[PDB]
Amino acid sequence: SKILVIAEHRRNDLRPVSLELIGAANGLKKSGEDKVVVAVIGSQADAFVPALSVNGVDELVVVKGSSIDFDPDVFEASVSALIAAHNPSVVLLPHSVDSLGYASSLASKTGYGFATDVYIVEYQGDELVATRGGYNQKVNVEVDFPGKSTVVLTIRPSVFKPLEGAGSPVVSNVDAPSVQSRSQNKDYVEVGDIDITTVDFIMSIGRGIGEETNVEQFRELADEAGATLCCSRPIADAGWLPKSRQVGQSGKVVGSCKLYVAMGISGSIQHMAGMKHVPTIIAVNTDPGASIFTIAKYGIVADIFDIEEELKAQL
Amino acid sequence: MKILVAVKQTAALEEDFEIREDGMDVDEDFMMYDLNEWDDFSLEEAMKIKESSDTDVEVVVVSVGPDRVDESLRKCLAKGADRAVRVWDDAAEGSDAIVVGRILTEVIKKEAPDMVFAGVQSSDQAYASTGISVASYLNWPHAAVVADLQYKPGDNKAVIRRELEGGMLQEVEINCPAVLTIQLGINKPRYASPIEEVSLADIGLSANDVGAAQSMSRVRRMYIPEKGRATMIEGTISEQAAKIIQIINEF
Ligand SMILES: Cc1cc2nc3c(=O)[nH]c(=O)nc-3n(C[C@H](O)[C@H](O)[C@H](O)COP(=O)(O)OP(=O)(O)OC[C@H]3O[C@@H](n4cnc5c(N)ncnc54)[C@H](O)[C@@H]3O)c2cc1C
Ligand SMILES: Nc1ncnc2c1ncn2[C@@H]1O[C@H](COP(=O)(O)O)[C@@H](O)[C@H]1O
Repeated sequence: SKILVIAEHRRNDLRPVSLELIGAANGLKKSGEDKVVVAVIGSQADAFVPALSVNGVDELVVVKGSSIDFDPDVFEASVSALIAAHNPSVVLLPHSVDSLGYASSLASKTGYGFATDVYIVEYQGDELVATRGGYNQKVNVEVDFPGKSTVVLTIRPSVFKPLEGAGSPVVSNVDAPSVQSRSQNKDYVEVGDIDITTVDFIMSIGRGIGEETNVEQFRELADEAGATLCCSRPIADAGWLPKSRQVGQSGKVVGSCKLYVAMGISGSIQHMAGMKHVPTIIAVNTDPGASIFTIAKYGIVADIFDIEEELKAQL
Repeated sequence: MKILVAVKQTAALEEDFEIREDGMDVDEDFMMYDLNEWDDFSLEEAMKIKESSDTDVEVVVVSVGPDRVDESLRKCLAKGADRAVRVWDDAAEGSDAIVVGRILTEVIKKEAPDMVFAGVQSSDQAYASTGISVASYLNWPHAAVVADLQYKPGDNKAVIRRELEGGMLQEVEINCPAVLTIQLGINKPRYASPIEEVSLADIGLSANDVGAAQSMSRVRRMYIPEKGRATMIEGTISEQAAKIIQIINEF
C-alpha cells in the first residue's frame, strides 16, 4: 500500500507541518513494506527536495504547475493526478488555510472517504479509523470509511511527531495537468507595532472583557505586573488592540513565553495554537466547561474584573 | 444582481450534556441553537455590497435544515436579507458537509446568483468543507478564508485577500461568479446581539441522494474524551488573586 502526503510551502520556505504528516504516515502504515510518497507542488518546487529528502520518505514527487505558491485549481488537479498515479490507501493533507481552498472540492468529485481536522488516526485490522472533534471540541467523533479504497484526511497541526534523520527517496518530476486556473495570485501583504510578543510574561484578554472601555484596566494591570498585554482574535478584529498583540494560528506564536495569563478566553483550537506550549498557563474564566481549562496548569473560575481589581490592589 | 449567502444554524451544548443511549450523538435536550458566528460576517458583507451599489442587489439567505432553522432565517430577514430559503426533508437527516454542498448547489442552480458566500467553518462541527464543496458541484472559481473583498456587482473579476497562518494575507484576483468562504473580521456586523420552503422533490433530489448513507465518513460513536485537568483554585477573590501573585513571583 502507499500513503500519499501533500507537503506545504510558502514564500520559499517549507512549512514544518509537512514533516508532521510524514511522521503521521509512518506511524499509520500497516507494514514495513508499505511506502510513503510525498508530493511538493509549485513551479519552483525542486528547491524543496533537500528539505523533503528525510527519514520516512520513500518516493518524492515534484509537481510543476503554473503557479509559484498555492493555487486551488492547480492543487486539486495535481493531487487528483497523484492519487491516480499512486493508488494510495490514505492521502494526508495538513488542515491549513491552503488545504481549506481545495480538499473538500477534491473529495466532492469522487468515491473517496473524507474527514477534516483529524487528531487521532489508526488501523484496526484493515479498517482505517479517524477521530475528530464535535460541538466546539466538547466531544470526540470517531469515524470509519466503509468500502473506500482511498481516504483523504486533513490532519490537525502540532499533533503528530516528525521523524528525525535524513532519507534517500526516489525523486521524480511530473507536470501538473494543463489547467488554466480561474484565479491569479498577487502580492503578499502585511497589514498596517511596538512589541514582539516573543516576550517572557503575558497577560492576554479575550471577548470576556465585554466592551472597549474595559481594555484600559487590563493594560494597567499588565503595566504594574511587568507583563505584555496580548489578546485573542475578537479583540484585534474589533480594533481594540493591534493585530500585533493577537495570539494564535493567524496571529503570533508566543515562543518565548513562560507564564501566560488567559483572561476571558475560551481556548479555541486556533488560540491554543499560539500558546499551548507555555510552561505555566493560568486561565481566569467564569465557564468551567471552557476548553482553556484542558491545557491550563491553574484555573480560576471567577469574574475577570473582580480578579483584576484585587490583583492590582495586592500589587 | 444577486448574492446568495448559505447560512447554518449551529448547536452549542449546555453544561452536563450526555451522549444519547445509541452513542452516535449528543442528546438533543442539551442543545441551544443560533446562527453560526461566521454567517454574521458573510451576511454583512453581502449587505455592504447592496449598500455601496447604486444598482439593485438581491441578497438571499439559504439554509438546509429542519423547521427550528426558521428562527435564524427570520432574524436574517430582519437585518435586511431580501429573501430566505429553507430546504429540508426528513431523509436529509445526517447529511454531511459534502451532501449539504450538493443540496445547496441544487438551489443555487435555480437562483443563478452572481456570487455565493459561505462561512469559513461552523462553530459546532468545524468541517471547513461545505462552501468549497458547493464550489466543486457548481464548477465555479473559489477561494477560502477571505478577509477582504473588492468587488462591484457584474464585474467579471474580484480582488480578495486571503488570511494565512501568522497574520500575512495574500491578494488573489479571482474570476466571477465565485464561491468565497468569508473569515471573521472582514467587517463589523451592525446588529450584533415569510420563509420560502423547498423540498427535495423541488430540486430534483431523492432520499437516495441525501442523508447519513450518502456521507463520506460513517460515525462509529461520539463520546466525551478524558481531557487535561487544571488545578482549580478555590477560595475568595483575595486568595485566588494571592495564589496568582505567588505564581507570578516564583516566575
Ligand atoms: C482559520 C481561523 C483562524 C483563527 N485564528 C485565531 C487566532 O489567531 N487567535 C484567536 O484567538 N482565535 C483565532 N480564531 C478564532 C477562534 O475560532 C475563536 O473565535 C476565538 O479564539 C474566540 O476568542 P475568545 O476566546 O476571546 O472568545 P469566546 O470564545 O467568546 O470566549 C469568551 C470567554 O470569556 C468568558 N467570560 C465572559 N465573561 C467573563 C467574565 N466576566 N469573567 C471571566 N470570564 C468571562 C466566557 O466564559 C468565554 O469562555 C481563528 C479561527 C479560524 C477558523
Ligand atoms: N446546513 C447548512 N445550510 C446552509 N449552509 C451551510 C450548512 N452547513 C454549513 N453551511 C455553510 O458552510 C459554513 C460552515 O462551514 P462547515 O464547517 O464546512 O460546515 C456555514 O457558515 C455556511 O455558509
